[PDB]
Amino acid sequence: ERIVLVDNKCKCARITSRIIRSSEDPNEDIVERNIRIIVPLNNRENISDPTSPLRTRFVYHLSDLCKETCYTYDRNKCYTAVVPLVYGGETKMVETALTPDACYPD
Amino acid sequence: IRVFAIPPSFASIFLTKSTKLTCLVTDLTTYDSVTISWTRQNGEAVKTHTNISESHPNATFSAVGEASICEDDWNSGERFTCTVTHTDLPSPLKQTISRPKGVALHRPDVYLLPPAREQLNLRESATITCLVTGFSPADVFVQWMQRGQPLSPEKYVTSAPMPEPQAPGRYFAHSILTVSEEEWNTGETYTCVVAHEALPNRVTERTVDKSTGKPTLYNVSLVMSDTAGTCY
Amino acid sequence: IRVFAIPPSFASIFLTKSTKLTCLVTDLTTYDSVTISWTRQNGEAVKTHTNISESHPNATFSAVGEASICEDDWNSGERFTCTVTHTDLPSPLKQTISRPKGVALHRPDVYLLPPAREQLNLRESATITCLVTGFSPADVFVQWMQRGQPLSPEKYVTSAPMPEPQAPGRYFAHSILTVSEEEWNTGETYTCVVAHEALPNRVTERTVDKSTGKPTLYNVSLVMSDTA
Amino acid sequence: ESATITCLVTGFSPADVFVQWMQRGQPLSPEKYVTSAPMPEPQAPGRYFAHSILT
Amino acid sequence: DEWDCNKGTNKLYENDICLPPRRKHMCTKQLENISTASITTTDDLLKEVLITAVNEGKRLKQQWEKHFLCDAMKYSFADLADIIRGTDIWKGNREQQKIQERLVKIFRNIYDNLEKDEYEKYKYGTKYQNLRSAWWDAHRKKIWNAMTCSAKEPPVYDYVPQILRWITEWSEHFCELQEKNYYTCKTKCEEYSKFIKKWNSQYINLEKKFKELDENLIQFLQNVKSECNEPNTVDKYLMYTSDCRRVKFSNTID
Ligand SMILES: *[C@@H]1O[C@H](CO)[C@@H](O[C@@H]2O[C@H](CO)[C@@H](O)[C@H](O)[C@H]2NC(C)=O)[C@H](O)[C@H]1NC(C)=O
Ligand SMILES: *[C@@H]1O[C@H](CO)[C@@H](O)[C@H](O)[C@H]1NC(C)=O
Ligand SMILES: *[C@@H]1O[C@H](CO)[C@@H](O)[C@H](O)[C@H]1NC(C)=O
Repeated sequence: ERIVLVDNKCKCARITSRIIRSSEDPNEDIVERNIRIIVPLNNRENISDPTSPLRTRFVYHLSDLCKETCYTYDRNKCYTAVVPLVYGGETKMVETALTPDACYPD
Repeated sequence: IRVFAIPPSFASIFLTKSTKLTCLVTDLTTYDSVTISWTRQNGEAVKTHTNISESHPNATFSAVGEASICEDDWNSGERFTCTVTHTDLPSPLKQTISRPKGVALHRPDVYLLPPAREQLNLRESATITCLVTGFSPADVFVQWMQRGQPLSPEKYVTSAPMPEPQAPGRYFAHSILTVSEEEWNTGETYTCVVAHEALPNRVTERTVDKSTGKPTLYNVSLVMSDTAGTCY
Repeated sequence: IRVFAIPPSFASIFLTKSTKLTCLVTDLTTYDSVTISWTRQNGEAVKTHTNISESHPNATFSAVGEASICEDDWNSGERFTCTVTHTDLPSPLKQTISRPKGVALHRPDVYLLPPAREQLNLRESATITCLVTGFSPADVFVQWMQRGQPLSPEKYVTSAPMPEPQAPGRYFAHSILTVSEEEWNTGETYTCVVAHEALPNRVTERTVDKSTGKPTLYNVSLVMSDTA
Repeated sequence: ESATITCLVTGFSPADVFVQWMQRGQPLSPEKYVTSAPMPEPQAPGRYFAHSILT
Repeated sequence: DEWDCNKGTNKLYENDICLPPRRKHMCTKQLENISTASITTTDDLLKEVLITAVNEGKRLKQQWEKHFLCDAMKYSFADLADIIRGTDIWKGNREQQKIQERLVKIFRNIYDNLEKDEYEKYKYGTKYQNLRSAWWDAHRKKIWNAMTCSAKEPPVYDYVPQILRWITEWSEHFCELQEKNYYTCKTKCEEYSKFIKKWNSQYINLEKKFKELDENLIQFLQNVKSECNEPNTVDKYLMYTSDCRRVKFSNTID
């Protein structure tokens, strides 16, 4: 009975809105502006690059979300980083899988 | 006389792309009359010894051979074997290298374990493990780099794979790094890379730091603003 | 013809609770009049080979003997004599074993490590590792106990002592055990007993639990507002 | 000023125990800890107990 | 006659299984109120287990008088066997944690007071359940004889894993109650609609975990697959004594 107004999956906000009606009486309807947010507590500033410090501040200006940088992964979008591998004097850079649990072919 | 044969390494094909492979004989007298014939079910050998390491601290002998064989041919599992042509040896020993068809393949679930609380309290060098669980029986090459800087392999040691106690098929391994206490105190992050098959690009990376090494402070500053807003 | 004798190590002494000696003959098939005996360096026959082992068909004779009474004398380092005599050989063959001397006795320093959070999240199985390190002699026996009973040797796996690069005389090792996720979420205790020569008590225990690793503070500052 | 850490052994029948205090793997001097002799349990028939304190 | 199949605290592990009512409200107070100080030998431990068996037998006898009694008593003996053996599922209950916390004292004392030719055999294990099962199998014959005093041969369902046995009580109970259900029609009709929906999803939730055909559970499943000519069946065909596989279970009212 609710419609998801904002569903930013890289911020995990899940703002909905519902109409719960008082029974057998005139209209004193109260409006639910539900909000649900799941903070990482262990993800970094770079969502992909792993050599960044942790992100503590969780600024949610909902004006921007209602109408850059973000902190929550998305399962369908695969992320990638490149590391240097050395077998000796030479080196070769090969990209990795930051989320290989859902990135291998299926 | 110590004799050993090394199949091509999984990190040699992926990185160098030149399928070097040889069988080695060491701790024996040098004669400089060795050309190891290789059998592809046929007697011909594509290449003889080049850059052979005759020099030894004990004046012993070594043999180096190289070739180039198709990857699909190795996947088929032909019984490539090397025959030594040393004049000292009266009977040429037969040493066969071939990976059998149907070997198990699985991806390494790499977890990185932070150092103990007790070791840091004692105020000496810490130790960080890089567990590798469930990977396929093929030998895996792992190395350690910090903030993208490849460290030298002199100060970390890796353990040969052993059968897993719970699963008779899969394997496991370990690797430890000894670093100064003040370095881990400063909070520098460290990374572990695995190089094994059954992965999208055959390389996986994990990392932690002091702020993620089983910490005690969760300094969260959840600062939601403009809650009312306008939306449709 | 050749006879090989190997002395017991600390693991054998600790597990078997007795001293067992081997004076083993190789490349010798079954013949008659085969004499094996372990005698004191002073000369007396301390123990005979009662219940002699049957000869292996592939030219191998075990001929093991027990110096169970003299536990401390082996640790003293006194030399033992094995007397191998056969009709064909004119001069009796002798095997000599003794405890080595001069090696250092640095103590181990075990550090038991709890499983990672990533492994716990997948809810499959946790692996507790026991990073024994620092011992100068290369002999360590590690068992795992849960509520005062040694776990079966199938569940854990011990790696051989590997040389440590930072210091020449020291070594290290490790072992793992596959605890179920349910039995670790229940919060049970697991112990890693290490047996080594250099320990004054010759044994050390450590404990880990679900409560071993927990954060202390949760300072949260909810700063809800309406005007930017 | 001081602290008194105790060590409550209990439940043992054969009446002989050895209690020793180790700090950082090095045994403490015997002048610090004072061990009490085994005394029978109140509510147990044939199992003793003991104590040990450290200053 | 409710099974309380919701998670709650009925079973700790996340998979859904429906606990039988016979497991709930048992007279386990005899083992619950044990004194590990006063008991340190095998002979004293047997007597209290026999007493508990007698109490269970008279409890079932009184409960029924408020062959079927024999079946319920059979599965109750199997349940008590699982309780003594230490492989029980109901860890969530706060009362049943104490019993499995204070039988450890008794069997640790027994293992401490053992002799060498058995010490080396029973040295290795976990939570002393190997010699616990050995003690049960040594004293299994006497316990059922004390139990059967109220109102032969030793039962065999005690070796059966508990989940399949729970399926068997479910089958017996449901066939019994559907026989109880029926033997104008507008008055009776609406209760049958509520009779189906109170247990409608009770069948489907367990069927999703019948796949992957515990450590000891799989070996029994593999062995029974070799026999009975029905390796993979959602219905066991053991003591069903009625039609099965959704034939008359759902929407039989119309
Ligand atoms: C930290 O974040 C920045 C952006 O906020 C990222 O920089 C680029 O990210 C894209 C994303 O795929 C990469 O393709 C580019 O290669 C990144 N730039 C560079 C110079 O590498 C990146 O995630 C982080 N920054 C850096 C320098 O890695
Ligand atoms: C904790 O957070 C506060 C406010 O964000 C900050 O002032 C303080 O420096 C932080 N302390 C640590 C140890 O992170
Ligand atoms: C915890 O956070 C508060 C602000 O929310 C900060 O003032 C305090 O310093 C933090 N604790 C520590 C130990 O830094």
